[PDB]
Amino acid sequence: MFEARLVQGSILKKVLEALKDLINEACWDISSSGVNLQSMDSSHVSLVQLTLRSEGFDTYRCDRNLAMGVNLTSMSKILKCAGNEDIITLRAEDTLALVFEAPNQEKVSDYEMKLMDLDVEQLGIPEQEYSCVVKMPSGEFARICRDLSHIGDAVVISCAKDGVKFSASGELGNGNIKLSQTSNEEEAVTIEMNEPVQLTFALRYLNFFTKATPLSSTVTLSMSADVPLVVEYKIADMGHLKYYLAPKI
Amino acid sequence: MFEARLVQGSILKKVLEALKDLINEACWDISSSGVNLQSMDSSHVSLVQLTLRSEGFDTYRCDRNLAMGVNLTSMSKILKCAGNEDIITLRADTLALVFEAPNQEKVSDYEMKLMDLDVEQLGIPEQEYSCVVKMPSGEFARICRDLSHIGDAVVISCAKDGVKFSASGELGNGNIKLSQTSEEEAVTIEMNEPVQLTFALRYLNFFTKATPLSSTVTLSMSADVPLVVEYKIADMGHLKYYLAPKI
Amino acid sequence: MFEARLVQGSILKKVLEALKDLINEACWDISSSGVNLQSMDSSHVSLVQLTLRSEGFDTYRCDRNLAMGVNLTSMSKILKCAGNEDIITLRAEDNADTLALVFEAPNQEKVSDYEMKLMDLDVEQLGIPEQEYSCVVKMPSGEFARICRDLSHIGDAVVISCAKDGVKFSASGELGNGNIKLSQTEEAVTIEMNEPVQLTFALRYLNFFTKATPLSSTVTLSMSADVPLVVEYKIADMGHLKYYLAPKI
Amino acid sequence: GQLTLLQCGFS
Amino acid sequence: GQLTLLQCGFS
Amino acid sequence: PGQLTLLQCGFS
Repeated sequence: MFEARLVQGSILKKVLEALKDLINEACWDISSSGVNLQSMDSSHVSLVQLTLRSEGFDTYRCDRNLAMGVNLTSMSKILKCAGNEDIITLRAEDTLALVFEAPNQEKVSDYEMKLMDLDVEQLGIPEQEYSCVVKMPSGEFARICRDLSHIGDAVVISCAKDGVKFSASGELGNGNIKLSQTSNEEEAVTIEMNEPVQLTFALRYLNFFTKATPLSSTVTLSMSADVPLVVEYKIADMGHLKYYLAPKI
Repeated sequence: MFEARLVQGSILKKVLEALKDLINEACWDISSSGVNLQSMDSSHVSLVQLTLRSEGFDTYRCDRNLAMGVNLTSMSKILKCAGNEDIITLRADTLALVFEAPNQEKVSDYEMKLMDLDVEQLGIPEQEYSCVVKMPSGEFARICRDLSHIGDAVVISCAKDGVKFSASGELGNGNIKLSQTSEEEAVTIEMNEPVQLTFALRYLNFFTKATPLSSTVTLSMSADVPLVVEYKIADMGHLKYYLAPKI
Repeated sequence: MFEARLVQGSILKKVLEALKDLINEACWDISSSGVNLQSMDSSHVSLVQLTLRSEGFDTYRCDRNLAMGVNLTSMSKILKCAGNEDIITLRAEDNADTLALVFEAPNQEKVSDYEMKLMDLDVEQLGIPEQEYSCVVKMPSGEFARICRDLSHIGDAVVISCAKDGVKFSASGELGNGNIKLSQTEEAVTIEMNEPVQLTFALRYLNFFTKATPLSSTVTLSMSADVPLVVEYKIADMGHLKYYLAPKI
Repeated sequence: GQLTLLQCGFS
Repeated sequence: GQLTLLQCGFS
Repeated sequence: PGQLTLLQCGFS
């Protein structure tokens, strides 16, 4: 018996939109502490980590630890049947029930999604400290990645103490975008770094990551020389959604 | 000489938008009492019945009865050339449509070709229904669209205090339970004898294109008889849809 | 050295959207008096003439007459990376095969440099025969666009007959025929006319023209017996976008 | 699977 | 029978 | 060398 009641159900809708484009199928580790998800994509180039603390739910029970393998494309498709103001319950007792209560309480929706059997495979995250940390509006990071993807396939990220630069080159020319550190709510840009860093990443994966933009007004970039990028979105007060991206040479 | 003036012209656009996908071509019966359209779909699995009373227009003159064969897709294409708050005049082997802007300073005139095709006289048997469900047209559209992402067919189970919609498919199965409410936004169940019937979501999704015409919808059922879905156009008439069941 | 700063950068965005669909590649005549663009389409039935006065720019410097050959499709794709309220600077250096475009975010500290490749072309010197018109019609650009899209769902060609009474647009086609009659009343319809004129034009090309509709609330139609139509949109107070369309017998 | 209206008493 | 602009005195 | 994988960056 697992059952978790989420009043602001749009969170689950958004989380699966942030995952389906990158991961077709993944394994949910449910426990008393909450729900937890880690998976690399097929090409082993990126890693997504989902954390939802049980305290962020309005009701939570979990008798034994479970590990549900779910086709995320199927679960996303079911969650699109839920309204944005619905209250959503995940329930399990080889099937995953999802119950969508309209705000009225006169409409109730029950979906039973078949589960799938997956190889549980433990991911080793090496331990790592980051020179450069960039905090910036999530909406502008989305626009930066989307625009430069119309110029090239890869973006060169150069962080200096006073500003960060995004560059791409392609067959119709090349462009760069410079953000300065602000001195200003949730549209500020603040850099805290040690000494200059330059890394090259694939815009293809970054635009997968930015499907998480509806989850937060800000986004956090963590970098160091020759180590994967981390982009993390904080979910309201329940957890986060981290993406790791290996660099290009 | 036939001539009918409709002030809130948007009605016609919505009506044809409700017919074009289900009936490719149909025959309009004009008379002194108003307009009427009946047609089965190609596969004889559904039927649409349209009623527009002459009293609902602001000018109406039909000295004698007509039978116009119209390509509905052709007629839909033309009505999208009318604005949403425009005033529409139908005049009548050609069918004229006249579009008056609000200010009556832009005016449009279209002559539509007709079709020589035979008017149908369909026999609808007399029936009334174990279950009648009245509910917002929006909720019912959404119910059909959601379950169509799960299966191709929906099982409707009417009991006295609630109605259940079920589908099943490759990726799982779903159910939607509606309770009696207790406004304009009510859900009403009136049951004599419980009923469960199975219908094709494809045709229901054709039907709910009439949603812009009315805030509510009425569902009528009985054992082994076609479903009826009825939308009431403002106070001028209705659009009834019949759908035979599966089993 | 060419440099032109445009505060209302949206003008460039709109101008390119109105040009790319008709002209694949064109030559910018840059001079001290401003920017200037002329081209016939491939099939030689229409001509577009663009005017941007140097006085219309916040800043304008042009050390010598230039003739920059630009891929308009490529330039539209770069201008799509600019926001609608961005400040846009064009800059052409010493010699370079590149035209720089700079997008200044208005509110925050964000700046974007794009370097576009240029192409060499000989400027077509086009002769416009010298002409004055029987009928001149001025009317809202929104209604003219909607007129053209509507009538194109009936036929390939439109018949324009203005009387100082009113102007009539007619089309016939595979499902019937329709006409639209405009009467004399931003919001107004104005006719200034001579002898009656009736001309037939291809709705395909006019719907290319109305791609310029976002540039102005009104549009001017100029006709005379057996001579090409002129469709003109005034750009805010710096210039215009003129279109010529030959008639059909 | 699917019935027609002609199998439901219509004409 | 669409004319070209070169058939209307243009070059 | 191209694009690295996370396994080439010390991950498992």
